[PDB]
Amino acid sequence: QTVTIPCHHIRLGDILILQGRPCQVIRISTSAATGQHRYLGVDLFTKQLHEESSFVSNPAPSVVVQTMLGPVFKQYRVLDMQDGSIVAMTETGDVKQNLPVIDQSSLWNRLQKAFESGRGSVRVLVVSDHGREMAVDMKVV
Amino acid sequence: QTVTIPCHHIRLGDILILQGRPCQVIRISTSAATGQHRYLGVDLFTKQLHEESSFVSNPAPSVVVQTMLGPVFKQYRVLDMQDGSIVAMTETGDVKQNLPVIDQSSLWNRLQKAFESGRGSVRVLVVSDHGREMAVDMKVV
Repeated sequence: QTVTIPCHHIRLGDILILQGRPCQVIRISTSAATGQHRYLGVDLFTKQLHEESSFVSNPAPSVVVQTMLGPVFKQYRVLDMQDGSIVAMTETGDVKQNLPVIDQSSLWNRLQKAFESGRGSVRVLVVSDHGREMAVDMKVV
Repeated sequence: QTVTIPCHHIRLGDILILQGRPCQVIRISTSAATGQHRYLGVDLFTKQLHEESSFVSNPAPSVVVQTMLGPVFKQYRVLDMQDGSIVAMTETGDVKQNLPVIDQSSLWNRLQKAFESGRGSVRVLVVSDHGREMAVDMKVV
């Protein structure tokens, strides 16, 4: 699923959906012709570049808002860490045996450190792309 | 009105509604007991300090989201600049004769510069607090 995000709350490094793909934003610019913002990002799965311009709405008199979509992150428990992948479990107990972890900002190493010190407290934040799931960040609850 | 904003899109300097008041955020911290985020901000009207903790929702299995509220900014045309206040007009033609401009980050000076160079293109972004309106930023359309 997705969440609508106002453009004045989007910064470099944020994750957005661009051309239907989850991407990390690496450049923000503004269209001289239309006033729309343009986002250039890196596909989290394929590492290809995508760009998309913002959506401009007028939901009421004197209200103009520009938005983009962001992904709804899922939060899974970590049961085991095997070989660059993890065994994760959903809140309802559904077991996911070989969930991949993104190579971005040393997440594997951070996750390992927090797991060996407090297993039951670690969570991974997961994005989905048309079936495929990947852990892209972590939390301690 | 208000907009729901995910906490991972809130940074220092953003405007949020805290204790029912529009405030500029000056400190973000995390509660050790609950995992909620706490926002300390400055009331745009009274300049008093307010704090509020985030709202934690679970709208679906394995989805946990923390949000805060932000204001819905209105966009008015600028017709005249008089003495620290402006004559503004809404999109429907409603005239506002003495709209105040916030003393923050030299907005008065920036607004003046853009007005004298391209009057018809300048807009002010306006927040409301229980009837009272104030211009808190500007745009060139």
